[PDB]
Amino acid sequence: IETRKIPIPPHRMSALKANPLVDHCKLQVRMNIKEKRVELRSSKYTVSNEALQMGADFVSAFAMGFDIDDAIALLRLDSLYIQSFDIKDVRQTLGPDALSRAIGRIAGKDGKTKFAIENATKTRIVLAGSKVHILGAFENIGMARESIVSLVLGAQPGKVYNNLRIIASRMKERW
RNA sequence: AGAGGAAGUAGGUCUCCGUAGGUGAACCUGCGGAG
Repeated sequence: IETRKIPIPPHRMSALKANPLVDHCKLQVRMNIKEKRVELRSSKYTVSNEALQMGADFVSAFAMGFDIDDAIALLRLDSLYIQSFDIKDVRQTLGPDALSRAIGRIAGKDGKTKFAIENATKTRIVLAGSKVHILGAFENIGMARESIVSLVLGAQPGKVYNNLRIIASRMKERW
């Protein structure tokens, strides 16, 4: 019998207040968004550390910013991953124009480039300041990561998007 | 004015907060801070 307790941010608190994981994984849960913790606990009906770990990754990813749709998608697909990238990782210039300009290049007006790479490379992204979070198969995740570091490197969205699309095609192809 | 003669050129998204107004709990818009 194992339990695991996860802390949350105060951002998504009403989304958590909206309403099942006991029915999902037969795994008993307590919650308190004032101590910012949630308690996953293995009962006699939960059978696997994989069920424990995937419920943990599920709740922590919904905390880290995605919604219930891609959350239960993470719950369903076992081959489906999340990753947390900081923009303070590998840095081309030492000037502190890093946050605003690079995330302007990346997200763009009305999230057009963001949603564009989401639809073009089959992944799902959330942007939270210095921390961005990729969700997908690990190929899509690493691909989105290279697109992110190139759009902070300084290539225009046109060229990085075109290369992104063509490698999306050659990645999707079986033969 | 004259018909002739002759020649030549054709780029800040999502969420949270603090605001001001709006139709008020909420909620929307505008502004300013955080992930």
